Amino acid sequence: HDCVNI
Amino acid sequence: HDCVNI
Amino acid sequence: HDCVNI
Amino acid sequence: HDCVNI
Amino acid sequence: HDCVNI
Amino acid sequence: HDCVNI
Amino acid sequence: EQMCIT
Amino acid sequence: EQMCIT
Amino acid sequence: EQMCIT
Amino acid sequence: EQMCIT
Amino acid sequence: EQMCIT
Amino acid sequence: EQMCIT
Ligand SMILES: [Fe+3]
Ligand SMILES: [Fe+3]
Ligand SMILES: [Fe+3]
Repeated sequence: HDCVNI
Repeated sequence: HDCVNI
Repeated sequence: HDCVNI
Repeated sequence: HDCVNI
Repeated sequence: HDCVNI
Repeated sequence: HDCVNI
Repeated sequence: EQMCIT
Repeated sequence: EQMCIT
Repeated sequence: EQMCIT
Repeated sequence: EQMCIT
Repeated sequence: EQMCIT
Repeated sequence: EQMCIT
């Protein structure tokens, strides 16, 4: 899936 | 890479 | 309580 | 802008 | 799972 | 309430 | 829709 | 830290 | 469509 | 750190 | 729309 | 830690 780091 | 489509 | 609108 | 601090 | 419908 | 924990 | 930090 | 959809 | 934290 | 909807 | 973390 | 769209 498409993610971003947080 | 800071973004994802929603 | 801080918000965004999606 | 449509942002919150996390 | 740590999720919300958006 | 419908929440994620970050 | 509103998404809020508690 | 919690983010909730109202 | 969900936003999930991992 | 911020989350923004753009 | 996009969700972006900065 | 990641936020992912599923
Ligand atoms: Fe990666
Ligand atoms: Fe990477
Ligand atoms: Fe990457």
